[PDB]
Amino acid sequence: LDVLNKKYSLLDHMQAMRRYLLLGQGDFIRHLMDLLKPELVRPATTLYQHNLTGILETAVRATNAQFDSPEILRRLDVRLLEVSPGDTGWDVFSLDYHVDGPIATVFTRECMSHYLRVFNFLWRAKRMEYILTDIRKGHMCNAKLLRNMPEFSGVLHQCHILASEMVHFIHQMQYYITFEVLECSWDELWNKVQQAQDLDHIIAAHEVFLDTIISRCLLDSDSRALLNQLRAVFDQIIELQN
Amino acid sequence: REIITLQLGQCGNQIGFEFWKQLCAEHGISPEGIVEEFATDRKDVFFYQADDEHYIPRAVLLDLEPRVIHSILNSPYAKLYNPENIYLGNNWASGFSQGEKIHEDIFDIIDREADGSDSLEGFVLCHSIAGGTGSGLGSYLLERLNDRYPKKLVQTYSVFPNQDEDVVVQPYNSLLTLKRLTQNADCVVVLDNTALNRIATDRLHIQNPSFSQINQLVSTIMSASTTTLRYPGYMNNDLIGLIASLIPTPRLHFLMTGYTPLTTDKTTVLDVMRRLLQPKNVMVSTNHCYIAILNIIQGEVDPTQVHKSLQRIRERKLANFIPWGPASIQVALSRKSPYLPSAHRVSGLMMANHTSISSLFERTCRQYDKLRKREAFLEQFRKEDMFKDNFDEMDTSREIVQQLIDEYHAATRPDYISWG
Amino acid sequence: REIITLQLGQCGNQIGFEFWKQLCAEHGISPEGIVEEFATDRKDVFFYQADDEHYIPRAVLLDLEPRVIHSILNSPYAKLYNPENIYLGNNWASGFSQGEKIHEDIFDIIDREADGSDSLEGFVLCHSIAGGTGSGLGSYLLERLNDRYPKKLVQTYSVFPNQDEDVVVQPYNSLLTLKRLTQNADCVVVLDNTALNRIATDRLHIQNPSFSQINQLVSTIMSASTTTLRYPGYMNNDLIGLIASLIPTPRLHFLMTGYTPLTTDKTTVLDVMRRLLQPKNVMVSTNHCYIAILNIIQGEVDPTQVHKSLQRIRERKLANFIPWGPASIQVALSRKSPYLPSAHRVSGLMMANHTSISSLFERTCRQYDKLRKREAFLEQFRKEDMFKDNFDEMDTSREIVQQLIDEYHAATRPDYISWG
Amino acid sequence: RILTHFYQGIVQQFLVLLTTSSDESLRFLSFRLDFNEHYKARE
Amino acid sequence: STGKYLNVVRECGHDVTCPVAKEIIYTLKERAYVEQIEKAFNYASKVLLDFLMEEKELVAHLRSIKRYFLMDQGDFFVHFMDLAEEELRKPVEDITPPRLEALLELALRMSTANTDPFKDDLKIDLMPHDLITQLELALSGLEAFSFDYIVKWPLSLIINRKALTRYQMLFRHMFYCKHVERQLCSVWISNKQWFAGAFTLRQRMLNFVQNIQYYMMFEVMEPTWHILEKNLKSASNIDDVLGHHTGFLDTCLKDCMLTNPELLKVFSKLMSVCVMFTNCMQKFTQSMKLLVSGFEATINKFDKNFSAHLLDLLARLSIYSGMASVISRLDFNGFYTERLERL
Repeated sequence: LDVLNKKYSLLDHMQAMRRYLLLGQGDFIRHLMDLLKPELVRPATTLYQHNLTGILETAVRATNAQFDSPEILRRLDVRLLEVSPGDTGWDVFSLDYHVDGPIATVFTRECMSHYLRVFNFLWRAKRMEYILTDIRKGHMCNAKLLRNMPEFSGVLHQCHILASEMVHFIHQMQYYITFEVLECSWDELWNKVQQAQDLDHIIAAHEVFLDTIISRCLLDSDSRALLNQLRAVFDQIIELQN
Repeated sequence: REIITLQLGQCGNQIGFEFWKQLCAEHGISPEGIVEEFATDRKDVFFYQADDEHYIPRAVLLDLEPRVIHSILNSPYAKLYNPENIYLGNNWASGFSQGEKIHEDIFDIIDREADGSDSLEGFVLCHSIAGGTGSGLGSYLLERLNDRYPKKLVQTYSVFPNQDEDVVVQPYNSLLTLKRLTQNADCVVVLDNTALNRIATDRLHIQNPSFSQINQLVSTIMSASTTTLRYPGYMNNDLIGLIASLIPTPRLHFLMTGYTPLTTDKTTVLDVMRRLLQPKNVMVSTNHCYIAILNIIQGEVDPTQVHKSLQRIRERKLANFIPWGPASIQVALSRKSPYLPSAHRVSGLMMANHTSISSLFERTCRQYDKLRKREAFLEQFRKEDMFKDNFDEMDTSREIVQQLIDEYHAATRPDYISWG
Repeated sequence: REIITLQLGQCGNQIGFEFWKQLCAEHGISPEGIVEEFATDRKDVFFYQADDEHYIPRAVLLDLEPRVIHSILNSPYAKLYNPENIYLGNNWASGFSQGEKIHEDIFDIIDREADGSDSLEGFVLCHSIAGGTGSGLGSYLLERLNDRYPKKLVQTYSVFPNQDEDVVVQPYNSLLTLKRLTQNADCVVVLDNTALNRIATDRLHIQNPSFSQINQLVSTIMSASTTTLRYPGYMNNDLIGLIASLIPTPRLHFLMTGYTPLTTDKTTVLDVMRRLLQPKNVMVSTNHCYIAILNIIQGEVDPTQVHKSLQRIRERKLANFIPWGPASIQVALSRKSPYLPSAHRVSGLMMANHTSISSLFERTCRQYDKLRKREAFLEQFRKEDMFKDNFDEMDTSREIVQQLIDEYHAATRPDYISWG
Repeated sequence: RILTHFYQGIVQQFLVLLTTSSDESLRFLSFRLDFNEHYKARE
Repeated sequence: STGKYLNVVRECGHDVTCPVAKEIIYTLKERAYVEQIEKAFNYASKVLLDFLMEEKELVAHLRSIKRYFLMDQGDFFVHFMDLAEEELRKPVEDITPPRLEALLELALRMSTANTDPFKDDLKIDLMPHDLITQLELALSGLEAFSFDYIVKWPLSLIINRKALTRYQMLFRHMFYCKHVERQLCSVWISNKQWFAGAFTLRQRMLNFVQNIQYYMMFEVMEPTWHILEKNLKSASNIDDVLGHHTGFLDTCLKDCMLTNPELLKVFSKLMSVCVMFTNCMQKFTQSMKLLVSGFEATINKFDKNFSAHLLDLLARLSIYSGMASVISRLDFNGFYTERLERL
């Protein structure tokens, strides 16, 4: 445990697996998602991974991620989804943390798959949330110019709270994922790694950690119908922008 | 993105100085801005980062009749900043005209700082309502920015003047200032002198240097509201993501605050929630109902209690809010702060839109209308005489605040389905 | 639920100050209200709980002609409370009129404290009969609460004035006060000056500072009557559950008390019971029979002796009570108090409705009727002249206390099967 | 107007399915969202 | 029993070895094996009860049994009853268990009953067939209500199914008096006068239930508690603790009105007529604020039934076996000391 935890830095890897993938960090992620935005608006057939790697680097250099070790930023690098006739970059993007030592004995490839699935969900969510705060943006710029035309007041008064009914719903969901999905499992994970003096117990704790997180989102097989409704909450968002 | 701070007036420059001393002591840096080795953080929003890591703040300093600005000038924190931006009555029209003549070079100071930023998120100003030199001038620069940039946000932290009524044109000045606040600003955070007076007289026994302790509480609030920015969180790390849920409507954009310890010299999530439900832990003084509430908690919390708590919070119905529609409380977590002693471990901050503040506006409206009926309280000062010969801007402001109070009183109703 | 305390008058604010110092020394807290680490309890009934565990008492302080209220003001227990509620003759009508003009803002103080409470159980007031400033004013605020809230209880601890008869309108004032007490209150606990004078002259040798030791005994009684609230018991932890058994009838709701040590500087359950059967251990001075008696014991008791004792208590017939029906003594146990030296281990407190107190009322009635026959003892003060030009309220009070004494004397009879 | 009615329709369709999901984890979402007590009082 | 004790400490950690080992043989006339058996058995009992009373301690367990089933700390209960009774008032299949569970944690964590971490085993449950189980289905919250408790393995050896179910069944009988007395006080505040015999009936009923409760609190509860607090401080092994606990449980179960050859049907009819009295009087007062001649006839019916159940109860109590203590209260110079003279 000593030589694995200092020579291959095994503890900093799990701390950074929660940070970047599982969204425990996040000036880094907001600056990534802000600077990656005009590329991902276009289809990903006209985009390649080198064009991601550069802007990712500038996201890393300007933000708080710069005072973290070059190894673990180096092991995290961009990836895409192989193409399909309706490509959007918001459909087609991923990060890959890949193995660079004996940590494959700790981190299975299907564990990175569940990592990327919950990453896909918390990507779609903060995607729709930034569209949502751009809706509130259109509200506080346009309405202060529309004093000077009195006849449009009713419909603009209506659209504001169709928007506010969505903005509250996202101000419950982003706060349900905050208090239940990444402190509970994180507390009990942190406890049964740092008290344990066998590798298999750490392994078996990380496994059930990510697995109960799968059940806690709507990324389970039986909660999928629940999931199906939640996708229908995302249609009326983009519809409202038009 | 990046947020530029503004400060003006005696109370505004006082609370800005206290805010910068707060963030100086809070993070691991020197009073000249050199990083401490013993300390990681982002301080790139309110401070420009230098090569020896001099986090020089984005604070533009404007002064008029400086006495306390001189005390700010000779200080051991005067090596933290020097952006070279310091440029020189007690009336609204006086400060308006004084800002009017120097609007160009202060706008050059604005555009210089804008060029200092690569991107931008919002402008905060430190201002006090009816502060004398601050009043009128602050409304004028609010007009200048609202004319200039419709692409950004303005957040404003300002207090409501109550000195328990020599100055009788103060309701007129505050009325004109709040008129510009409702129509030219996007989100307002307002506080009371009397509620901070209550909390200060409860936590302590001071009466005369109350301003100083008020500054401390403002600094704690302004750090708390910014903690998810300064300590790296992962949601609402833009200002507009925070502001979006609380304000559905462009005139009712006034936000009231609370904070759980009155004295700060376990607590569970249930305890701090129900404490935060009190108006005596809120720093602003028919049934009134909130439109929406937001809470951010910072401390040593256990993540499983919090869902238990909001279950039981539904069950007891210890809040009474029903605007007309499905807008409820939003609870969030931020980091318990290192680099300072973490005593009074769990502490919460609370942000809501509630209709009750209209009554306090109505109190001022009752005063101003009374003085407007007598019409002897402008004192015929020449400044308000030049700026409006007919004094019809006061009547226009009266009809606007009438629309505002009527929007408030309709916003209480569960028929606010239309006109929202 | 929660019980709000009230205090007014010189004797009432004296005994309230002594009660709060009693509960300060009794529980493990500081004289500013900080909890001691070395100390568990509920203090949520008579104290609002804070974040640094400042148990700020539910005590509204009203003053008129303050001399001793100033001494209460500068104190090391003046950091325990500051609810900001202090607001400024010796006649009943004077105190009535002075309370009449300020009834609105003191009612605002009432409603503010009511909003401070989530739920409510009762109002206690600290008051003295014919105390001068307290008299009349206390009757007025009793009228205000009885008009305002029929959903709550009022408990009243007040003494009977006997100075062994310059003030000759005192029987009139006490008569009007007790008239409001019988008709506008639900339960009364009354005491005598003379019985406490007897116990004080027996236990000690003081004559002049007798008020101070009277305050100590009142504090011990008021702690004892509240111990099952403050120390967590499991029965009659509401006030109304305690009050319900002793009062069958809305005019005979006067309760007399006793307490087993006269000097407090084994005892068995038999010993303390028979001591408590004495009128010399009772602090209030045809055959008279109780309606019902209640006893609460606190000490190091053995649980098997107590059934032996009440067997033999039936057998000796050392009490003589027969109202007409099956209402007997109720014995209860509370915790022997920690955090203080437990010497004089077992101590009891006794609560009954007995008809003998009517005689003491009759003594006052004999005095007042004599003065009413002469009609020279109102002294023609202007206050009673404004409030009643014809002085017919005295005759109405006379007919009411006539009904009361007749109800008492019929209540002695074993034909009280009807009119109960 | 049709958009508003569709939004109210889709949210009650969430909650009526949310009533029988799981004893601790998923049920709690229904109590985050309703604090305003006209949800399921439009039913 | 010597080797049996070693497993139930070895099951929860540390198989402990003997302090000295001897070789045991039979020899004619020489019973030196006997004292060796007693020394090993005595060490087994010593280390076992030294395991039990510190780790998974029994003392705080007994305190937290006295706290809720025997009702020692009931500030929690006057929190709980007031804030939940309006939800308890609904019949069965109109209440849901999350609502009452949240109200239970409400009253627990508001209250001063916050002193030990064995308050969190408490859950609300029901008895579906309340008194037929002793040798409702349409109501719950009025005649079906209980508290749940979980155990640990060293506390499973002393307390088990039987002790917990006697605790539920004594709690239920105590719940009956709690509910009627708070109904009677709520009627008392409704008048803070003309037809007034109902006031006398109310006073008689409430003095009666207080006579019953302080009879039961100070004859059954605290006496056998202190004798248990003597027996447990002189116990020699865990079978001694078991004997003292079983005798204690038998005494607190025998001594109330839980054990009777008929379960005292007179008592059930009497609390029924008390509940009926409370209901119609509050109904009549609220239909008067918004005849006292027909109401007098109903109060006569209630008074007759109350007096009949009272005389049946004194006659069936005096034949039992220290039992007269409620009667040595009730008739002081004598009322309900004898009404119908037999012969």
